[PDB]
Amino acid sequence: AMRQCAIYGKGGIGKSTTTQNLVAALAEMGKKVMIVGCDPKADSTRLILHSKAQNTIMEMAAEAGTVEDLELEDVLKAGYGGVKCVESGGPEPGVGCAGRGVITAINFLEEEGAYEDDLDFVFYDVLGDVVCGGFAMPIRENKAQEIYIVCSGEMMAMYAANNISKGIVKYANSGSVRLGGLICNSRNTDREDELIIALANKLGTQMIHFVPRDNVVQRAEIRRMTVIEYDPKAKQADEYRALARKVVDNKLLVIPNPITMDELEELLMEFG
Amino acid sequence: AMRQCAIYGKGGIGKSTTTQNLVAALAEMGKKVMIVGCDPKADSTRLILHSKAQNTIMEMAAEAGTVEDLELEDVLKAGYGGVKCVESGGPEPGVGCAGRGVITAINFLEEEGAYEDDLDFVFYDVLGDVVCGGFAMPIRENKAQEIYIVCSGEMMAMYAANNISKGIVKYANSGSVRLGGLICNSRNTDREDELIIALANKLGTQMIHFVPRDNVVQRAEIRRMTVIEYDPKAKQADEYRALARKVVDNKLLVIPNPITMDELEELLMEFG
Ligand SMILES: Nc1ncnc2c1ncn2[C@@H]1O[C@H](COP(=O)(O)OP(=O)(O)O)[C@@H](O)[C@H]1O
Ligand SMILES: Nc1ncnc2c1ncn2[C@@H]1O[C@H](COP(=O)(O)OP(=O)(O)O)[C@@H](O)[C@H]1O
Ligand SMILES: [Mg+2]
Ligand SMILES: [Mg+2]
Repeated sequence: AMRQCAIYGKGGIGKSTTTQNLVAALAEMGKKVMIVGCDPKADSTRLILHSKAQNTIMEMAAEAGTVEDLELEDVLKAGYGGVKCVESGGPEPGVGCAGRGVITAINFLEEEGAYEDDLDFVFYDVLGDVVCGGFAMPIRENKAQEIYIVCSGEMMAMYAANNISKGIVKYANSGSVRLGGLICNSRNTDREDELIIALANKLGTQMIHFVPRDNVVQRAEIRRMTVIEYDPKAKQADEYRALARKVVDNKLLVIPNPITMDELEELLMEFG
Repeated sequence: AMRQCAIYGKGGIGKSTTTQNLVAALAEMGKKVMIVGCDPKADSTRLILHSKAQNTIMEMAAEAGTVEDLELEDVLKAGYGGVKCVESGGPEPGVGCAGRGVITAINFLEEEGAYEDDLDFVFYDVLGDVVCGGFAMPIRENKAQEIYIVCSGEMMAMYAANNISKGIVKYANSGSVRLGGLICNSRNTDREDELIIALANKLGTQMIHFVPRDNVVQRAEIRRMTVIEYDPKAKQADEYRALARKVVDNKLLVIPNPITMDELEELLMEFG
């Protein structure tokens, strides 16, 4: 068995930083993990690979002719801790559906046997500002059973969490996609942990971890590394280790209860 | 003649707040303006209408039967300063293309004669995290000749500005869509104005205004108003009046020069 997890959230909220650090901590623990980038920015694996980014399946298929001319060993790359990494890519802005590459990538990985038995986890890093096309496919097509949403006390980030939850509810009659929890990626604001706990309770889930805002993240990323690799003694490294432990141990996977805009505004008013 | 302007940028960056305050200042000046919401959040007109939000063309067409059973007077609503307001709407998350409502709305407004002669400005408030489907239509179909991008020193916000610029370049052979400028919506960080000026110069455009971070915005929005209406003496009100003056006077409309990720990272490193 392997656990298939997807990380969703609004742009810039910390999906790729949180996912790569979480995965590095899992690898440090002895888990075998694959990361599948499903965001057109295509930098979801750079901290594992010590790289600028990673060439995408869409790009490589075009240079090779067809996706069938690609071999899995050409596309998957291993980095820190043996973590395996792949990027979907997507069409250029203004041309075709921004999520089309996700569909091509996941189908390629399935057919080519990337989901081999001794993997323990797969993480999809998915754009969540819209829930449609290839960005909805992990939910619609039952690819990621456990959704974790990165958010913050920012109104827009909480709105995005509610919108992703509505997409999970829409496909609850088929497959087994469920909400696993919220991850608060702090803006360094007072009572922010309590605010995201309250939001999670209203949705029917939990805040799995509160990730502090810490400048060591930027110092690690300037050097193309996770904090786990860059400074294993950092306080922030222990934060990602705690998040990883709680993801491993999590057993609460729910069909969420989306809230109204009045409820969301009341949350923000109350917690000041 | 009327000037057709579209405001793009990443989610949560300040498109709707900046657009509604800019438009209120234009109305205070004596201009006749229409706002067309092109973001599924559908709260792009609430500060003009003193409202929770606005019912969308997609919603109203469904309750009425077809979009042809709607009359323009049923859909357009006037608020502060006589500003006319309409919301496109969009499908629920996980269902169909998130931008589909934009196409329906703009076509409805054109056919029903909303673009009547004594309008001076139309502003489209457009989601910019992806540039595809209905969100690309204002560019692809030559609906907004002047694009203004709201951004900040946030890496993701600058990436979004570069991605929108790539979409403008893609359709430069047809129509007349051009980049009009960047609007910096401050995160209260040092040298941020200089950073966005430098980005604008690299793209070939200009920073049209630096909007400060000011808590009066939240106090006005809790009361469902623009700062222009809520406190006409506020320093922030004069900021939006300066932005409005510069938009009116702007004559620089360019085909932008998108930059590479290395250039974008070098900008951030340099300005610290
Ligand atoms: N806990 C944190 N502390 C400090 N900086 C962070 C933290 N999480 C993310 N960042 C920074 O925020 C920016 C955006 O994070 P990223 O993971 O790229 O967002 P997304 O993938 O959701 O667009 C990056 O520059 C990253 O270094
Ligand atoms: N200059 C500013 N100062 C203070 N708060 C702001 C400013 N601009 C925007 N905001 C706040 O930022 C949040 C997001 O702005 P909004 O216009 O809704 O973003 P978008 O439409 O781009 O998603 C809102 O709560 C708004 O009140
Ligand atoms: Mg990312
Ligand atoms: Mg908005």
